Amino acid sequence: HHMRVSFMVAMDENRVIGKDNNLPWRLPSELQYVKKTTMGHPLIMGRKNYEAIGRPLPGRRNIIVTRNEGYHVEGCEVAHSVEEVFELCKNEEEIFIFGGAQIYDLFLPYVDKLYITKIHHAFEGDTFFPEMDMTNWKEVFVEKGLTDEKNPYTYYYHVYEKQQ
Ligand SMILES: NC(=O)c1ccc[n+]([C@@H]2O[C@H](COP(=O)([O-])OP(=O)(O)OC[C@H]3O[C@@H](n4cnc5c(N)ncnc54)[C@H](OP(=O)(O)O)[C@@H]3O)[C@@H](O)[C@H]2O)c1
Ligand SMILES: CCc1nc(N)nc(N)c1C#CCc1cc(-c2ccncc2)ccc1OC
Repeated sequence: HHMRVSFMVAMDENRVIGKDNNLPWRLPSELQYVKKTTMGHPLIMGRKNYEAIGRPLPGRRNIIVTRNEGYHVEGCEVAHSVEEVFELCKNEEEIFIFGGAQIYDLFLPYVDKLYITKIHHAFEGDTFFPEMDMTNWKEVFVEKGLTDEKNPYTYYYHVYEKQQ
């Protein structure tokens, strides 16, 4: 495979990413960072994640991953395996694995770059971001997120790159 495989994820201090098929927090500023970074690049989404989003995201190829061979959504592409995704994206520069947990597990052996926002709070949750061995990964970007009236937690943007 030729395209760069980037994970895009926000998690808490215990790796929680979801509660009851939704996001446990509201951070409009973190969401804006996500738009800025992913704009014009394909988003790879697990079926559940996609249905929780509820609509195609503009200016990006939306690719939904499902085992269901009769699944169709207007304005979205459908893939049924890692390889089908790699076929659909064979000419792309960078794709974003956009969640949730099952889809992160799926593409974990292949990930080249990690865009991870870390939120400094312990949420109640049921869905978790998988453990990663960071040997041969270097942090290439870190920045404190905007904490204000509308964004009520402390969080940092991190970006890691796999080496070689
Ligand atoms: N905080 C964040 O950064 C973030 C990001 C994304 C999602 N989330 C949250 O995480 C939760 C969703 O994560 P999740 O793991 O429950 O769901 P998910 O990974 O988004 O979707 C699960 C679905 O993916 C499909 N799938 C899984 N493995 C597959 C495979 N090997 N081949 C083909 N299709 C496969 C299946 O679809 P079918 O049933 O249709 O066969 C499965 O039902 C939600 O709460 C969401 O809001 C958080
Ligand atoms: C915004 C947290 C988030 N942060 C990071 N760093 N990565 C992620 N993968 C997600 C996520 C997610 C899942 C998710 C995304 C959007 C969304 C809407 C419009 N443009 C972009 C995204 C809406 C609802 C939603 O859950 C119902």
